[PDB]
Amino acid sequence: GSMGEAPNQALLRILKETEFKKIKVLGSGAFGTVYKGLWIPEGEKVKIPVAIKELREATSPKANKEILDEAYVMASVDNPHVCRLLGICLTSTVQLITQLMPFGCLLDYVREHKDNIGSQYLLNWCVQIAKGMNYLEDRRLVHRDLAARNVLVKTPQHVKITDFGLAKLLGAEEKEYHAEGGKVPIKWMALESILHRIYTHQSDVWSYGVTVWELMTFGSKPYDGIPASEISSILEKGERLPQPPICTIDVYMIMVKCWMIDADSRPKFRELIIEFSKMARDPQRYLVIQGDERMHLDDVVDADEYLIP
Ligand SMILES: COCC[C@H]1CNC(=O)c2c1[nH]c(-c1ccncc1F)c2Nc1cccc(Cl)c1OC
Ligand SMILES: [Cl-]
Repeated sequence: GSMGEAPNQALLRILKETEFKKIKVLGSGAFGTVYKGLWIPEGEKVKIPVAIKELREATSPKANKEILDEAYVMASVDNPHVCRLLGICLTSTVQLITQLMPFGCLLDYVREHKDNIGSQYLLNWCVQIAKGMNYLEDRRLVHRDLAARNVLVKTPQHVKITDFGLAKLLGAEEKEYHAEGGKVPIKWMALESILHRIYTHQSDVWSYGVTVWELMTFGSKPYDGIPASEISSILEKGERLPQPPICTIDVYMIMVKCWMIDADSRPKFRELIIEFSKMARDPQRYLVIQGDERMHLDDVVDADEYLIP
């Protein structure tokens, strides 16, 4: 239509290599390498636990291009349920720096605490992920990699969406991103994304549906044992992930609506906030979980208390 673009006045913060003490590697995979460490901003009397991400690519130019694309997207994002970029470090391979999420990724968390996770926790996570995704939709950001492995656990009551490696900014009243044939996790992708490389907020809703399924199955692998090359044909025949045992029809119906062929028929993130919030008020009416009732979960400053103008 006629709507233009406003200036992006986000501040990119450059942090000195020498203000960081890497304690340990947290993990390595397709995301690159993530380290744990401690940030001590020279001027203040403050110590801030951080995570540090480097990419692992064929050459340094490619790695630096892709990591600065991810810094660009994240610099502009400020929500309690989305990872906040604290800054970058201009080592040879550029690094991103964020607040340390000490419990790690929600996929491993639910697998590790499977016998201790009640309905209140599971519905509250679904609410928080939908809030984060609704925020990204309002910023015209399509994440394109929403999965339980890309949700981090600050505390059992507080999760954040991470990994902006595939994220794209839509122009004002632009509806779609058309991709150019890089690797994309097929078992979390909308059917139009597999067939036509079209990505929308409504394709992120499909991924949200698979993420909820991963949580409600305590971290099962979707389409377990099925090769990626068969998923397209399975979806086109009308097959979907099965109803998790703990799920009432109310919860499974939400997941199924996320996996409808008509992208505009799928729920909006703003509707998923309302639905999961309603269910979180009476959690044992919506999820039927064995032993639900009887299971619990220096100058060091939390980065959410260290605010940068
Ligand atoms: C070892 O983690 C495996 C999942 C991996 C998958 N993909 C990620 O992107 C990521 C992962 N862990 C963490 C992470 C964060 C905060 N605390 C702990 C952690 F592990 C991630 N974010 C991250 C890390 C460092 C800097 C920035 Cl700007 C980050 O946000 C994009
Ligand atoms: Cl994967």
